[PDB]
Amino acid sequence: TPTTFVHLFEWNWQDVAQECEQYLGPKGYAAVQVSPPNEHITGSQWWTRYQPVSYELQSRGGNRAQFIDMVNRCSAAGVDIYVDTLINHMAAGSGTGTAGNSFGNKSFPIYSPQDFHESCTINNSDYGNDRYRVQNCELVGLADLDTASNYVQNTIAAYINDLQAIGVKGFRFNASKHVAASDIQSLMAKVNGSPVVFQEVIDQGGEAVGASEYLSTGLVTEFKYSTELGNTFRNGSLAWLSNFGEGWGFMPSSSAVVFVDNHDNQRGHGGAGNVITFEDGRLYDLANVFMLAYPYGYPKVMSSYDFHGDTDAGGPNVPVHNNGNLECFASNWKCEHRWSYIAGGVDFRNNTADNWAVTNWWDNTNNQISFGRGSSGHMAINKEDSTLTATVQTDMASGQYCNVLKGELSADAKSCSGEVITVNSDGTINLNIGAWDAMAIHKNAKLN
Ligand SMILES: C[C@H]1O[C@H](O[C@H]2[C@H](O)[C@@H](O)[C@@H](O[C@H]3[C@H](O)[C@@H](O)[C@H](O)O[C@@H]3CO)O[C@@H]2CO)[C@H](O)[C@@H](O)[C@@H]1N[C@H]1C=C(CO)[C@@H](O)[C@H](O)[C@H]1O
Ligand SMILES: [Ca+2]
Ligand SMILES: [Cl-]
Repeated sequence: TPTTFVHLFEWNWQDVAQECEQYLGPKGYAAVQVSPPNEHITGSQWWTRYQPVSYELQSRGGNRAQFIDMVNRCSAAGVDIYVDTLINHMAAGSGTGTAGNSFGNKSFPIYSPQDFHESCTINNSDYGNDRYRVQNCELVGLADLDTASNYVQNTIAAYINDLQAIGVKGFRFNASKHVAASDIQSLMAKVNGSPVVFQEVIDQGGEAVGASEYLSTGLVTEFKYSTELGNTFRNGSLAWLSNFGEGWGFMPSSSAVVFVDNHDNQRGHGGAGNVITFEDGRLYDLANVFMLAYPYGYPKVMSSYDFHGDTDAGGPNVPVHNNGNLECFASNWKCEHRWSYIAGGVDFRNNTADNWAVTNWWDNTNNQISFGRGSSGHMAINKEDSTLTATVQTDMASGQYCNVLKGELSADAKSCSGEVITVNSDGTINLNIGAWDAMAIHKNAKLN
């Protein structure tokens, strides 16, 4: 069962199409979030994608034909496409777009100055006490669309419906806290069918606008998850995670989209240094293992590029699939979705989807934890400086299983490529996990 999606940040359409066929489909990823495919301002910075000029599908990722090719190929491989949709604003200032269209003074190919709110600036203090300014003023000078206007709603809905017609299955509504939830309710009434929609709402608490206001229009990004997980893995105790989720004050599990990090917070935009990213190596593997094994929310794995400290920089000048070479793991594309522990965690989640409970939780009161998903699977993380050798109880059938974080079961089910884990006749496992390592086993990776 598909349970996890991935964000292939700044990947062009040809690269995404091949990745769906060679990796994502076979490994079981449910979908892919792509960078904004609509016309945007020229420039090499990654953020140019968030300044639209029109809704024509001509962007840094490729042209319309290439985009369509990608949706078809991915769809054939069993992988959905989620489009990052800009519903709050248009580009700032004046210039030219990726399809040749020029714009200026709040005048675009599809919008006139009267289709925007009167200009004003959102100040940092407005988030805590002025809901009106947060939703009607400009975010960093971006022209603010009059989202209450029937013309504007019809225009955005037509783009969304056009994308569904092509075959797109879902949408990420970017900068949603800056649009009144009621404006989104009206917009959705114009959208055909019921696609998967997740709204980017950054709410850490104490804001004039809350994430709970968006629960009725689709899923919502739970940013507290990313910050609390990072804070616990770096400065707290893993034993504290025994009741992670609604117990910590997060939104309902069935409404939340979660992640260890995202494209914004891994570079400072809306997230502090406690956020864990690819730069943290093994800490990142372990954080992902917990997230994928834990039954809270709909997770999305991050897929980045080494930005070399430059937070405005765009991606590598070389494709991922470069003439038979995979430009992964080095100083170009990081390809975290291909990392053994992460891919292994996705497999665990997919195979324990018939039991969403946390059973037999165990911890050493600090950084050693273990828990199961009933008879469907069991896992353990060791973040202490010495070997975890405790005997833990599971609800699994006795036998030998592959630690899917380090390998996989052969086609004939007679061998594993990584270490074997034994479940004794009484259901117990005598653990043997080194410092900063983990293990996960499930009922569909049992040796014959
Ligand atoms: C016009 C504006 O362009 C750039 O701003 C970027 C952000 O740096 C980038 O993070 C991204 O913003 C997203 C944000 O991270 C996310 O939380 C939110 O939900 O969605 C945002 C995208 O919609 O994209 C924007 C837009 O490209 C520059 O970094 C900014 O400096 C720049 N502001 C300029 C321009 C003007 C007016 O001409 C001044 O008012 C402004 O002070 C100046 O700095
Ligand atoms: Ca707005
Ligand atoms: Cl997000």
